[PDB]
Amino acid sequence: YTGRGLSFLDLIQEGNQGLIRAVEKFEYKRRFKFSTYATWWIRQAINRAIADQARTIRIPVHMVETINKLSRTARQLQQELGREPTYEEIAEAMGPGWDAKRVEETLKIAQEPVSLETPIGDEKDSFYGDFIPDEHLPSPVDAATQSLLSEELEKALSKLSEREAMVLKLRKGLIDGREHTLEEVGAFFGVTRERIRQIENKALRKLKYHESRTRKLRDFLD
Amino acid sequence: TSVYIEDVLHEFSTIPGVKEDVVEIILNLKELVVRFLNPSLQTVTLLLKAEGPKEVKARDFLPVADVEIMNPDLHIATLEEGGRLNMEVRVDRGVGYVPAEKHGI
Amino acid sequence: KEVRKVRIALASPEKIRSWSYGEVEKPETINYRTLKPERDGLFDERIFGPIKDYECACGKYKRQRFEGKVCERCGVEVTKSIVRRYRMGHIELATPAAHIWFVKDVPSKIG
Amino acid sequence: TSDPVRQYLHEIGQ
Amino acid sequence: MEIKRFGRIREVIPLPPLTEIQVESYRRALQADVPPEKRENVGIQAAFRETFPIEEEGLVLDFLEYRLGEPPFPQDECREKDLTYQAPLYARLQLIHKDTGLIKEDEVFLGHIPLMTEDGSFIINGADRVIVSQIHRSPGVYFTPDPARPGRYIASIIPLPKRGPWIDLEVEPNGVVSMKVNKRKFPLVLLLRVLGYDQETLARELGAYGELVQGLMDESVFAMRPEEALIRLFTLLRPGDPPKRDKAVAYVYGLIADPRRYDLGEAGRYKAEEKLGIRLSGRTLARFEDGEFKDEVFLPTLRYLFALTAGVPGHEVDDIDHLGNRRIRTVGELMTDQFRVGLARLARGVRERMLMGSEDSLTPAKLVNSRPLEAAIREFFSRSQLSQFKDETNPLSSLRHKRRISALGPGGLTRERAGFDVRDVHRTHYGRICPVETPEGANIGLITSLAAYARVDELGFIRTPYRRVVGGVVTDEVVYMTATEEDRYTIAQANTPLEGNRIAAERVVARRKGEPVIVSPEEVEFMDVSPKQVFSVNTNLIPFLEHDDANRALMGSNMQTQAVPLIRAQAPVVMTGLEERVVRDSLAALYAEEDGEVAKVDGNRIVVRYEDGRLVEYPLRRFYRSNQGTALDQRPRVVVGQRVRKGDLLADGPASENGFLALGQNVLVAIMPFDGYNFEDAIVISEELLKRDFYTSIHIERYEIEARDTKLGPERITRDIPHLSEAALRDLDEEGVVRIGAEVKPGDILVGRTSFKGESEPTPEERLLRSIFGEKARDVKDTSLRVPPGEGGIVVRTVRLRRGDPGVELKPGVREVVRVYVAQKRKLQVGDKLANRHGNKGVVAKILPVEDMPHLPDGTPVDVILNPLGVPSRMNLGQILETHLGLAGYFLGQRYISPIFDGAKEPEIKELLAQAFEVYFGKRKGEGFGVDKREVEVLRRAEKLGLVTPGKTPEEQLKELFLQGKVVLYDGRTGEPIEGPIVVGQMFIMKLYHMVEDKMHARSTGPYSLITQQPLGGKAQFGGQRFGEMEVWALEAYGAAHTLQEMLTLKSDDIEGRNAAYEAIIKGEDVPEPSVPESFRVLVKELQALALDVQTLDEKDNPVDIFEGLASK
DNA sequence: GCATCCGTGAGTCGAGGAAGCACAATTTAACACTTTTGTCAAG
DNA sequence: CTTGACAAAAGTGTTAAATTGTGCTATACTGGGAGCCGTCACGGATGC
Ligand SMILES: [Zn+2]
Repeated sequence: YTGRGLSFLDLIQEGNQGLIRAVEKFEYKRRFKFSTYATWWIRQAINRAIADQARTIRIPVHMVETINKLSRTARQLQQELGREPTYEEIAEAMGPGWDAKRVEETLKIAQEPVSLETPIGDEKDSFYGDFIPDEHLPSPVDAATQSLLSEELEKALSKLSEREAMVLKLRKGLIDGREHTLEEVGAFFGVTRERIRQIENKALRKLKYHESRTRKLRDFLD
Repeated sequence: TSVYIEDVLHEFSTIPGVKEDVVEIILNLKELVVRFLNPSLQTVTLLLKAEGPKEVKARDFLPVADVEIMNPDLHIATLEEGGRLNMEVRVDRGVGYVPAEKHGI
Repeated sequence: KEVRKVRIALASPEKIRSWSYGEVEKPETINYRTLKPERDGLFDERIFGPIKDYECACGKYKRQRFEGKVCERCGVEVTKSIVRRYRMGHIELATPAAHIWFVKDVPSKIG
Repeated sequence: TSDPVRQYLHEIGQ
Repeated sequence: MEIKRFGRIREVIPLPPLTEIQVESYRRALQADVPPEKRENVGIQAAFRETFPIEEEGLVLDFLEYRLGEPPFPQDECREKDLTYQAPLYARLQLIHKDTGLIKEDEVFLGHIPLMTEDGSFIINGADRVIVSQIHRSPGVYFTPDPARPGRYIASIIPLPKRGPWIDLEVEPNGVVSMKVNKRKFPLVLLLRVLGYDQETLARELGAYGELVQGLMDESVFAMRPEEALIRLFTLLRPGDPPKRDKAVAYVYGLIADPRRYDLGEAGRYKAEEKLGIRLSGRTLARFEDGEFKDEVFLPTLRYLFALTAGVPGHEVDDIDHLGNRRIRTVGELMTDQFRVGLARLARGVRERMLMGSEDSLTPAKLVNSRPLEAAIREFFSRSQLSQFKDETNPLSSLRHKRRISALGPGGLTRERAGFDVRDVHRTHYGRICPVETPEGANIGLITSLAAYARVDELGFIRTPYRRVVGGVVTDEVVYMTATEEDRYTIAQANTPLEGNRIAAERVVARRKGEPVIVSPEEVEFMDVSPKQVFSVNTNLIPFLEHDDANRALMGSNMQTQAVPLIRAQAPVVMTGLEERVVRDSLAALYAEEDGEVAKVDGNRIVVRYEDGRLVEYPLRRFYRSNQGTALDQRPRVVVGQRVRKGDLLADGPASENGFLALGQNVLVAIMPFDGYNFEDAIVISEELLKRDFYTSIHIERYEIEARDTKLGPERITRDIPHLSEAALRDLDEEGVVRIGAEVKPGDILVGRTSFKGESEPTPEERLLRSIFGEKARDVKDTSLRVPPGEGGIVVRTVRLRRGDPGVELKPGVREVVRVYVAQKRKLQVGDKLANRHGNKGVVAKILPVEDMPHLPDGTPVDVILNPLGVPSRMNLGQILETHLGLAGYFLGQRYISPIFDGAKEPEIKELLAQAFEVYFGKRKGEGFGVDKREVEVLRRAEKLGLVTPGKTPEEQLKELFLQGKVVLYDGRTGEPIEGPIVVGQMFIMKLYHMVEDKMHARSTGPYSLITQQPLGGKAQFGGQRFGEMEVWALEAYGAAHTLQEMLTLKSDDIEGRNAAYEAIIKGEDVPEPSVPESFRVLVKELQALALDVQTLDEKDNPVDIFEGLASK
């Protein structure tokens, strides 16, 4: 079983676990030798360990069996046709309930992750990680434009009244919290929901008027 | 200054029925000498319409008033049988050497 | 304050457990289909923090209002995602294992 | 000693 | 432009096919043309006959024959669809049940074997690739002197690489011979007893020597039975394993007697027979027959070692670096080795499969798993060091690349493990390996080029041709001989004068065992075919090679490869005669197969009517993008109705003029300093070159995008990109791709793609902005393809491949792929690198107008100005002679062919210059013009300098100056003459692939790395410049503490620091004080992961948290 | 004092990206129903 | 500033379908396979 994603000693130890299970379940009344019954459990344990531990991204045993069956069918069709089969033939040969899309998705799932330290070039001075940009942390441009947008919005809200600006900040999450509903803001200010909605709409209209007369905030919309 | 060949999009293409590609046609046109008989004229357009099999030269341009071709024997292209060459060449007047990337006419 | 000296010293098992935010009990890295990290795995959000800023795994807290809070449904602390670069784990070995740097580095310090 | 498989085989051969 | 040829050496044989090293070897390996019954046991057929039959031990899987089918797709289709040009390989196998006595035969499909194109290169995954031949130590028996102890020698038995362990035999101080295998040393007496040798036999054979034979006699081992001796040998080799006779004999047989595991090789066996004077039955150290071991090579090796130690006259040590002891593995041998590895893996899989599961009902198709073989083959053809990405900038580039020999690669030397011994030019490199041509730098001497006349033999030893000389007369008989055979004869030189066929010179310069000697014509045994056989293809293209220093001729030959094709490329004025041969053998041009008449001529195809009447249509490769980005196009050179003879030219290939290799332009070059613009190899060009489109090339760039399937939704390639104006989408058609022929600039969109945005709430400021503007956020975002900065051009091709297309095997999860080929016409500009065949290279530093360049008295301005100071230091005098000959040709209207080391000499160039001056000044006399006053002043200054004879008329002084190659050159600015005559001529200058347009790069902010958060590297990835250790040391030396701190923190990895600095700069403020870098945080975290407590302290030794409490529980 | 195994090091940029089968335990898409608003009329 | 009617947006509670994980195969099998190789110099222990 060597060369299937697990080292030799790992396979030996998993087979030892299977052997212990076989000893637990072995019955000598049937007059069969221990090797015959123990082989089943040893190979079962080895195969289960290969299915559960030979991939960096774990795949369930049923999906591993599906991938193995798909690979066997693809290999058989490839040797029969003398060429690489298309997804249609593989799906047809697999059986009912299989189409080209499902075969493509299964093949996509069966893609092992690629190492980040694989050298490229004659010299051992390059790696994959040197060509993969980091797209999680904001770029300096993104942080700068976010700060500019915050400053411009704060300056624009100064034109609004004291209550209207606070209502808009509460309703849009400018207080770092989740956008408070109309009833929450109304209870905070002791006002009914309809009046809160009306004052928010009036303040939004006033901000629209100011933006139309100034056009100092449109570029940040993108 | 400018050239437009019918059914040709860019200068990196080959015209069917023509031995020379568009690059070679442009190179041949760059050697064309045009004399304006009218000083006030600044830009002219010469129309060439030829059908193979022939050797289309600079003399095959349609005559234009107050315009003369000083080298009618200049070789422009070789049209194979079944090939056609319809083109318009815009010639302007200027000074110095103006690269095509600058004027972009 | 300003950093003036740097000290390096052996890390006791108690100190190592103090550093860790949780024991990594499974080798699973991520799910193959949902692409979310598996619980108690090498990439668990419950140990090393959320993938994105201010968002729990269960998707109940999604704002800075609950800053410094640990969700009861999922256990993922609601904080900046950058803590994922700074939060470590620990594996509790069944039996002790010697550090190779103190064994094969001649002269062997343990020896 | 250097090969773990060799040591394991020697152990199981006893 | 008539061609005048110089030289007196008459070559008896033409140049061999320059690509035969790659083509013939692969033809031998495949054997796809010879019928299966006539196939010999070489190549993959030998691999089949070696691994097969497979025995379970009563099931036998035997191999009968193999065949190769037609390739599924042509070369053009494979290139367009990014496929691999390969042919299906099927094997015919039979399954025999020994007990039952039944045979089951069927043809199994082993897979695909990549095919070689006619030019000698493969097409792997749609990319042209070349397999580089590997030079290594030939297998066999060598006897090297022990450096540690003088007077002693050690025998080395070397099998094929990865085909057995190297065996060492040494004479220990005690007198007992020691055999070393796999770093384990043991007494050779034991293994020699295993081979069934008695004391009497050794005493009678090796006893006629010193005390070595007496030391070889140990009664402890001799009294031991061969079986017990074998068990003891197995115990010594492998300790711990239980002593079992079957396992021990199996291990010994697999170590020194198994042909499947040990393979001395055909070359190894031949070398062993040649050296030890024995006849090996096979290619193994020992033969296992009749249940016993029989000696093959150990006894002769020991006898030779003992005789060498004693000092017999007939035995000598072996030179490890001798080129007769070093062999070449071509594409055929490497492919055969990899096929053998894959077939061994397949046989192992069959064996482990044929012993389990329905043994009675078995077929060869079920047992055979062809996946390991295909995996090994694709690994060899893709991820191997010797399988290099083809360099096809010009036909000469590919031609050299196919003829390269590399000492590196799998199983060979290494760049930093190689000493001076392998990098030096051995005496046997004469006529087999080019001495001058090699990549300078860390790979000097490790990569070389095969000589022009050299050819690799069947066994892999490079041979060179020599003319047989008998009785003092040189015959036309040519013998191709190797170095070891070459060392046994006195070989004359090709430049020896001949009175017809008889040698005229009484004293002949010859070579004896690689050393120069002076001999008589009677003692001459062989002669050189020609001076060209010593140098490779590139060096044979350098005129006046004898006047160039080797270090600079190396650079010239290397840079001849990097010359890009030009739309107005013209052949050099001074040639060597190999241009036509290079063009013909590079398969870049188009030639008529036989006599015929051209019926149709077109820019796309040529239709020819041959004599037999058949219509043959040759398509013309037009504006095809090469591997290096250059445009490879074929231009027809015939007309309709023109009759062509067999072998005549039909269409010029890339970088060719009428079948002659044209890598550059013949320009008027004046050798003089010019206002400091020539400083330090810089080159000054005239604007006249740009006016008439010289050094103007076409470069095609390929931009690839892929629309895939995503969990958020499938990416769609469409023209409707959100939040984009109509101006940006002007060039995009209805399908979202840029229209063919549209001009694109940096920042313009080539193909429009929209990707579904990740489900995530927006920031509160963005939500407030959207509410203010009343614009609902769309579900897709712009992820289209845009032209990177510094690129652009004219879009000439668009290729759209979709899933389900015939033969398009897209990667899983990818809906479609769009490739855009954009062609730009690059002209010469400041910063572009020019060079010449003599190694004089430099970047264009100034483009002067026509009226500023120095001009001849007849009004002809020079085109290029060169700094003379590059001549004396570099000692490349060949460029001066080429300049003189080019001046003569320019004023005579003719070209010259001067072969290297036998061609134009000084008197011939002087008489040509005399004729050129005669016509040049007779024209002026006929026009009615005398001698310029400025010319008179220059002549006076020259005669003050001793350049001309005083007292002569101005015409005679001008003629003398012209004979010296110098002319009176005026200044284009002042109008006054240059105070001294200036060497003005016509020189062939190439435009190299290194251009400032592709090398200029700049970056303010861009992508950052994953772990360290530092900026990426490379122009393609838009990365920053590496500020390594040495720059930091320079900054420390200057004491620029703040600049260094900024470059370490603010500009590199201080995330908060860099964000704040950018925000401050865009706000007009000063950048803030930097903070701790992220790299130090990564350092601390990794050290903690190594169970080391790294703590940062303050003045009072209190811990300081650099993580701002984010890592504190 | 000396032969010998082991470990570490050997320039800088750039341009190179091989079982299935049954069965039980866990998750979740699909609905059905209250709950909670967001907004609209009425001044 | 309020007081009622509507119309979705989100959450709660089943429902089985899909997915996932563990148990089981009873002639007899009883110690591995790949290496394998062209470098020199300098600590520095490891013994004789
Ligand atoms: Zn949560």
